[PDB]
Amino acid sequence: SINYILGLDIGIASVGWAMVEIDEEENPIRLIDLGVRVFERAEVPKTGDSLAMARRLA
RNA sequence: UAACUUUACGUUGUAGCUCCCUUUCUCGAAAGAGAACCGUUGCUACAAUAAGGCCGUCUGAAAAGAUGUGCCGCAACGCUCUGCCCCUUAAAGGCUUUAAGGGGCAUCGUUUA
Repeated sequence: SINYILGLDIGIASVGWAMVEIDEEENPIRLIDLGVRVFERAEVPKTGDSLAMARRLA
């Protein structure tokens, strides 16, 4: 029900998101909601092996 | 990057031989020689190699036998199914239940046999 642009910042272990409500003419007027979502990055951390590798070996 | 077929080790447990050696026997004026339990060095063999769970075929009413280039098990992603949790709404007795609907996660699904 709100006219807003969603900005995403993506990295190997993080996604930051922001919502900015914009004008009728597409100009930003209000900062609505922002958050950060962090996860574990999809590799064996020290060596860069794949997470699946240990399972395939076994 | 996801997917293979095998080899060869290593680890542990058990068997034979073996290197040491702690105590306890027996001998012997010492030194030791042989022994018993255990420890454990080395060589060889077998079993297991995630912890756990299954199938196919043949003879049998079945029990079970026989049998095999037998199968899965540490991941990723997803919500079709199933489970837990969260929410919205409707109905009936802020409490409880039900239904529908929408999600998160998985002990659920797919890759996958």
